[PDB]
Amino acid sequence: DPERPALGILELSSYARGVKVADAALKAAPVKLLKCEPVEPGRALIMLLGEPEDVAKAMIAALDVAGLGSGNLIDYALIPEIHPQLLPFLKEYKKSEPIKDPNKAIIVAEVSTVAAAIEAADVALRLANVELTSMRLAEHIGGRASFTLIGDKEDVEKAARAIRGVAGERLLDLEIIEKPVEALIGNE
Amino acid sequence: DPERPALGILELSSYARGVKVADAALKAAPVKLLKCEPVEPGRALIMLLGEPEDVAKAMIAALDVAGLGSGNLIDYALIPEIHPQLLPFLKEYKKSEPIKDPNKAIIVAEVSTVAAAIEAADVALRLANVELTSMRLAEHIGGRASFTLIGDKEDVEKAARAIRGVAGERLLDLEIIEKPVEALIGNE
Amino acid sequence: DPERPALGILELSSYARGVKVADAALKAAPVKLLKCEPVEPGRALIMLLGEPEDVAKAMIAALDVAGLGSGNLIDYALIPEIHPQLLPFLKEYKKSEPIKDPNKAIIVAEVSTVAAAIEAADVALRLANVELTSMRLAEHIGGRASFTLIGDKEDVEKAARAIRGVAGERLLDLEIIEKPVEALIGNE
Amino acid sequence: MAIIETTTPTEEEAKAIAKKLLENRLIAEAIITPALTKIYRENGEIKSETVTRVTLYTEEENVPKAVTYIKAIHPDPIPPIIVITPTDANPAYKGWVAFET
Amino acid sequence: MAIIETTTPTEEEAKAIAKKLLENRLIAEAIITPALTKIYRENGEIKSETVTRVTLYTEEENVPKAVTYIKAIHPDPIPPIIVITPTDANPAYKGWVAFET
Amino acid sequence: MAIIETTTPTEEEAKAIAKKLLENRLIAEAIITPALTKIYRENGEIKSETVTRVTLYTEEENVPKAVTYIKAIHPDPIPPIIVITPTDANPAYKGWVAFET
Amino acid sequence: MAIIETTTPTEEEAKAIAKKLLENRLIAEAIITPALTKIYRENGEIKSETVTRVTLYTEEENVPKAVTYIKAIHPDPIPPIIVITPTDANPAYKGWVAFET
Amino acid sequence: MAIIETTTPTEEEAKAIAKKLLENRLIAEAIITPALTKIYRENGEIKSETVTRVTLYTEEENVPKAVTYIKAIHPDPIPPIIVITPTDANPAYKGWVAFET
Amino acid sequence: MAIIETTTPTEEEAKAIAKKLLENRLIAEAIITPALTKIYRENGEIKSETVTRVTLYTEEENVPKAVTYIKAIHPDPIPPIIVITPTDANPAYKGWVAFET
Amino acid sequence: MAIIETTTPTEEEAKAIAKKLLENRLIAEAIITPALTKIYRENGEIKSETVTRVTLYTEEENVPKAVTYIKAIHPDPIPPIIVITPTDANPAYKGWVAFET
Amino acid sequence: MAIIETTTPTEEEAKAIAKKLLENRLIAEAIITPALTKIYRENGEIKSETVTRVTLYTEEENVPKAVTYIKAIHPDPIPPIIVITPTDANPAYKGWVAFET
Amino acid sequence: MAIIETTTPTEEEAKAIAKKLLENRLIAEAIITPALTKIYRENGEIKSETVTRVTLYTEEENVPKAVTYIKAIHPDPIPPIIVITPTDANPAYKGWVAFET
Repeated sequence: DPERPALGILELSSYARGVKVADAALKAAPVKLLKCEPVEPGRALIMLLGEPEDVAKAMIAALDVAGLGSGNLIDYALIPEIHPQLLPFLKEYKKSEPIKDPNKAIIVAEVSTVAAAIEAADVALRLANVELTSMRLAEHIGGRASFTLIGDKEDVEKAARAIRGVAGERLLDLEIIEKPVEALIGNE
Repeated sequence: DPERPALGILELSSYARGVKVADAALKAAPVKLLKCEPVEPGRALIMLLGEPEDVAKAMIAALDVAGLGSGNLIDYALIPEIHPQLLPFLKEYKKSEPIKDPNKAIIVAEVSTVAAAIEAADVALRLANVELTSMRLAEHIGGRASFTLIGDKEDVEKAARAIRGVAGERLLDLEIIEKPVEALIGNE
Repeated sequence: DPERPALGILELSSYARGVKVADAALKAAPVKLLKCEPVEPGRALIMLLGEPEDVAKAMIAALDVAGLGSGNLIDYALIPEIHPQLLPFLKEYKKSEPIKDPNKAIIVAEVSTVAAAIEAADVALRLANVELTSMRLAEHIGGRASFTLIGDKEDVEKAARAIRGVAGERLLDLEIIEKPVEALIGNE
Repeated sequence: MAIIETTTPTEEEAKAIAKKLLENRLIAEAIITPALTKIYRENGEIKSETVTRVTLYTEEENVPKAVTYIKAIHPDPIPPIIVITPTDANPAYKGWVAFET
Repeated sequence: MAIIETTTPTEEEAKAIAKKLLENRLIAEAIITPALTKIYRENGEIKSETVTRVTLYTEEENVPKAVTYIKAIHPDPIPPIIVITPTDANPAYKGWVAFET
Repeated sequence: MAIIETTTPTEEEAKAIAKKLLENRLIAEAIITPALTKIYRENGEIKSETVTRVTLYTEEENVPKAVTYIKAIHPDPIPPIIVITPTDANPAYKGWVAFET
Repeated sequence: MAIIETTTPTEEEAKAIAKKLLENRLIAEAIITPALTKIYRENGEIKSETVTRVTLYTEEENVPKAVTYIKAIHPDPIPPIIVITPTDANPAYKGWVAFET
Repeated sequence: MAIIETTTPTEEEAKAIAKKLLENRLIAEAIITPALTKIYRENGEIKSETVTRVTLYTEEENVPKAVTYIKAIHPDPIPPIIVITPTDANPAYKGWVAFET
Repeated sequence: MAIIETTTPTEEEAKAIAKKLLENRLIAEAIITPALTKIYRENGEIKSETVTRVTLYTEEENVPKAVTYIKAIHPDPIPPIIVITPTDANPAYKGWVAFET
Repeated sequence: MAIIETTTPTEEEAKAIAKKLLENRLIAEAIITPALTKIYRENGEIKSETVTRVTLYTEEENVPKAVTYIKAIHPDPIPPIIVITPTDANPAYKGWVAFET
Repeated sequence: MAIIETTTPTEEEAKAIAKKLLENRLIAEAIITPALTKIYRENGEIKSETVTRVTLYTEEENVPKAVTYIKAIHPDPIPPIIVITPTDANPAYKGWVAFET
Repeated sequence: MAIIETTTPTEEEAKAIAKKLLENRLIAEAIITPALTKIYRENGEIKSETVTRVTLYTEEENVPKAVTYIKAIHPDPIPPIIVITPTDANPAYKGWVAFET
């Protein structure tokens, strides 16, 4: 896979439908399936990686069989180049190393779908000298998502404006904090 | 218990109501309780086994105290003879032995209540030379259920028609796949 | 902490909002945070302990920043003195020692919010020579709660009347059982 | 599902209609009962005979279909057909009536 | 239309009720089946007899009317009457049941 | 109230189910009719037998109850149960079916 | 819940009404305050006395009940009763007022 | 009806306001309670005094009227007036408060 | 606005709660009245004491806030708090209660 | 977001307007295309020239703002401004147009 | 108002259509841009040319009119016409497009 | 239908994207225009380049599809895509855009 592998995300309202989509996509191209599992509140989440063209053909077949426009599909996404920092949190939740600088600022982001979350986080990390800290995906929270980042106040505000611009109506709540306490560092 | 023990299933909207039902049933007959626990999204699931007549009297008391017709009860079921293949998955999720034949077909079934799922699966295994592979019960999925089976295309279609006939309106989605990939075998 | 530490409970509709509330509260007073996590169906649950005045100031800041009256807050509570029996179940679910007396009675209580549950349980244990047995908190049940107690019939009825009086409209179902079976003892 | 109710004036003819109905995958089961006395006025006079009564099972989609075929096949020009829909049914026989068709 | 279901303890009495019912233009057709065993508890003891079962046809307006007459005429003090309404019916027999009344 | 409809392959077994059903205060009355021919395809071949048909009465609250017991007791693994609700009934038998249960 | 407000012309009589009210499980708590001066016109002349004021607690279902009993028991022919309903109350005392009744 | 709640810094002044209020047929009854300690910040310093609290009765039409007069008469520039409406009242005192005005 | 009503078993403790409440800009005014006799059943026996009653003022937004603090501070485990909302109030004191907080 | 469309009679002037527009953080990007022939009637006579066409990007909140500035700055008394709102846009450029302003 | 979008294979022909369109008071302004490469499959083979693109302004009532004339005049049998309606426009150019027609 | 709008920093790369897009039956037509100057702030400094602008046609069902492919193929990490839906279109080109895909 490329050093920033293309990532295909689709969330469906049916499990069997996700099954057919995975089957047809793996017919179409020799991509690598990362995960196909039922996800809260009963949705089906499909994750896959590969070359940009193989990913493209996988989506060809996937949307061809998905019955697009019939309401069974809710959201979808793709990214060509995943920022290297994302990859460690992509496979499993790897709690980042303890905070080294005490005067950093911090934000928390909340969205409604996993695709908006991952896209916005990728663009935000493309922006600034900001560090991701945590992120959760659609499990036990009925298909929502959230993630957090830290940095310096000015680039924090820049990132917040970029984040609202990316999210639009899908944004639920975005926030900023200037000086977090020691009692939450690592205890988030 | 008989080699195919009778199984009583009831799902209730209250936990205390399930408690009274279990108490009264165990007054009525000396049946063996398999499980009484709160189940997602807060329902109460009661499982019990015994002789057909003891099971019958247990249901006598259970529906007598359940306040039938008042809306507290949603669904119920029973089966006289549970197919022997069901029993290993009944107690705990025992992942079946790895797939031996590569050219098999496969289906996935989705329902809304556990009773319809278990009844339909039992009848389907009564039908054909088909093999069950997986099944999930109402936990973390808000009271839904699903299960899968494999076999040969013609008996697969026969089973699918039988399955729609059994399920009726409670059926959500039923599907068929002819040639699954190696990358999903065991990785379902 | 006092032998019956003061306990602050707040449930919010947003996760980031809970984050700000925890940050501001820990600014206000040096209380000890017990838990801050997203809870089903996506709510944020904040738990903290400390001296009564430190707890008071923590709530000062918390409700100051919570945007009270705007609908983001659903319920809140506090207790000055937690009955000593509650504390073992407070940290983790410690299944109580096996039942010693066979002729006890039992009740089950169901509520809609964690605060009403904990308050009612504390008052009930303040009442009688009754023993708590189990309790669940808002996880996988969409923010509901339930708990159980055992005792003798007369004080059982006294406790039930006290429980309805405390709960009011938030009560969902309350019940009583006189002679439970052996097949449920420990198998609840 | 539904129920089809019919009568024929002789047992053999009822058997023939049931046989032809079954041969075309139109039905799952057939029910016959003989020794039926038919009393009616005819030009103002009382009558009495001995016929057979026939009951049928099928699912709700195939009811018009069996009705059509029975109209097409029944000997008498004006043939008895009565339709009944059960209020409830066990899932096992819903599956089994789907089975045998 | 609707269906009336009834039983009598002897065949002759059932014939008599059917005859009197027909004489007054209350009905179009009558249906009888004999050899019916009746099992029930009586002071706590099991019983068994042999009676006949009687089925009826009429249109929906005349159902209360036949019910009233059957109450008025049936021998036993507490008489069996069951009412059933067919879901669908062929236009030909709707016309024919209108016909014979 | 409602109606329960069932069949058994031999008369004696039908009697046994009716007897056990009555012993537990689940019902008020039982109805049996023998000499029933059953024609169906089996592996693609026509069949014919002789069985009995059984009809039942109860009130609307006890219908699921009798259904449950019949499931629990009936010999064949996949047992015939059909449910019917009368449109109208005389008050006297509503009282009497309440009576005998 | 609600609040009952009343006065009596002497302390002992107020104690007696409170005692009789408590004896019959009608209430949870009683509140009395003495040294109350009552100024009013009487035939056009100013007056002044010394009486006691009495406050009460109960839940909303028992308010008419205590009102009825107080009417039945209070000495003066035209007795002071005032009703007040708290806007909010802590769950602990809702439980406790349920407790002591 | 309604309730008027007020305080004055000395007993005699409260008596004077009550007297002038009664002289003009504005009210039926007056209620006073002395020995009230008033604690508040003043330029950032705690204070404590001893005053009297005064409660009033009237019917709902005369409430604005008494409010107006109390504004017109009370000594302090910014005077305490609180309004309360009882939820329920006995018909006898509704009649009696109508009586004395 | 609203009204907060509370009692304490000794005067000094009531003063302490009022003082701590005022120190944190939670309130504008505090009201205390002593010499309150408390009669209740305890294990079935009558009791009588002498306590103080405390009344409070604030605006409608700060009522939950004072309730929370009073819960946090009051000595007895199960503390008296009653809430009352005046129907009407003069604009001058609405301004003044806004003033002193 | 939205689109702003404008023309100027010479390339250099278009560059000047774009430069001044960018200097004040009013916009993210500017688009120019030269060699535009303008044909129109003037006192009834046909004309033809060579001008440049200018396209703009911004978000929906800043559209009136750029419109105002362009009115304030454009040389010709009656200046070309056309507004267009894209139906859909990729999230990446929504972020990027937010970026560069 | 609205926008008309069109292309022609040579600049001179586009000028001719614009000229004839202007001569008949059908329009207020015309917009042309040359050097347009057209890539398409033809019998399955890729192509590339150089053409010009033409944009138009008018008010909403005259759009069908210009469409009709362009159909009537354009050289190629199947001619490019695209219609666009601006969301908002300045009052000054609404007046000016009314002006020049 | 809809419109896709995009830019690339060199003509050859735009040709390559258009070619790959056409090879996969994703589109009917492609539109390119060169000589585009891009002015923006970079670390606070003004810039200017020369790029090409690319316009696209397709029907409303295939818009997300072309968007996805363009994301997958475009060289720059953050690529220009703008979407526009024509208000009206002639039936002939609706047919023709259906044609060439």
